[PDB]
Amino acid sequence: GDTIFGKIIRKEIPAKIIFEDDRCLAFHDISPQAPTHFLVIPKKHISQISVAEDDDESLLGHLMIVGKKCAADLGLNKGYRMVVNEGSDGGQSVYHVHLHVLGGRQMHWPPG
Amino acid sequence: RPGGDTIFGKIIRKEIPAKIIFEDDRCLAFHDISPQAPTHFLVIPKKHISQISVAEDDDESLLGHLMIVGKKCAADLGLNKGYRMVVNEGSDGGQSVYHVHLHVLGGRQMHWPPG
Ligand SMILES: CCNC(=O)OC[C@H]1O[C@@H](n2cnc3c(=O)[nH]c(N)nc32)[C@H](O)[C@@H]1O
Ligand SMILES: [Cl-]
Repeated sequence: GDTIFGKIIRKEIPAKIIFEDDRCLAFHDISPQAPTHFLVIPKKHISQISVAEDDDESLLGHLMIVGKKCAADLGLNKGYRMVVNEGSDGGQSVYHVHLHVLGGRQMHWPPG
Repeated sequence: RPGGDTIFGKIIRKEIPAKIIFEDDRCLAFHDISPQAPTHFLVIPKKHISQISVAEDDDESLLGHLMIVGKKCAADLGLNKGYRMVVNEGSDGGQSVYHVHLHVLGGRQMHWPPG
C-alpha cells in the first residue's frame, strides 16, 4: 500500500527537500522533535526494516551516509542522533523505511 | 591492534568479556552492559570507525550490514512487537564510545521523542 512518503517521493505533496539522488530523498520532518530534524528515505518501498533483504545493505548504508552528509551541510557540528523505528514498540509512524536525523540540541538517554 | 583499543575494540578481540549474540567477519552483536530497555544490544563493525560523521563512502555496505544483522538478531531474540535502532554521533548525540555502533532496543514501548 502507498504511504504519504510515497506521495512525497512522487512530488504530489510539498516537502522541504534537503537532498535527492536516484535512490533516496532527504527532507525536513513535518513534526520536528529537535531544532534540526529530517528524514532520509529510500525510493524503493521497503515497508519496515524487519523486511529488508540482504541485497538492501548498500541502500540502507547509503541512507546513513546521505544522512551524515546532510547533517554536516546543515551545520550539526556538535553531533546528532539517527533513529530507525520498527513496529508498534518501536513507535514506527509510516510504513515506509525512514532514517530520522535529529540535532541542534542535547539528545538524552534513554532514547525514548 | 585490529579494531582499536576502545572497549569495543577490546571486546572484538575477546580481551574483555561480553554476551555475544552474533558474530561474522564484518561485525559483532552483543548485549549492552547498561540496558535501557528489556532487550538492548549493540551491533558494531570489526573495522574501527570512530563515529558516523567520519565514515567513508565505501563504508555503505558495512553500515547497512549492521542494520540487517540488527534486525535479524532482533527477530532471533523474539522482539516480535518491534524495536528502535539508534546511532549516536558526538556530544549532542550522546556518544560515549568512539567506535561506530548501532543500538537496538525493544521489549517495551519506546517513546517519542527518542531522547
Ligand atoms: C550512552 C549512549 N551512547 C553511546 O556511545 O553508547 C555506548 C554504549 O556502550 C555500552 N558499553 C560501554 N561499555 C561497555 C562494556 O564494557 N560492555 C558492554 N556490553 N557494553 C558497554 C554502554 O552501556 C552504552 O550504551
Ligand atoms: Cl517512525
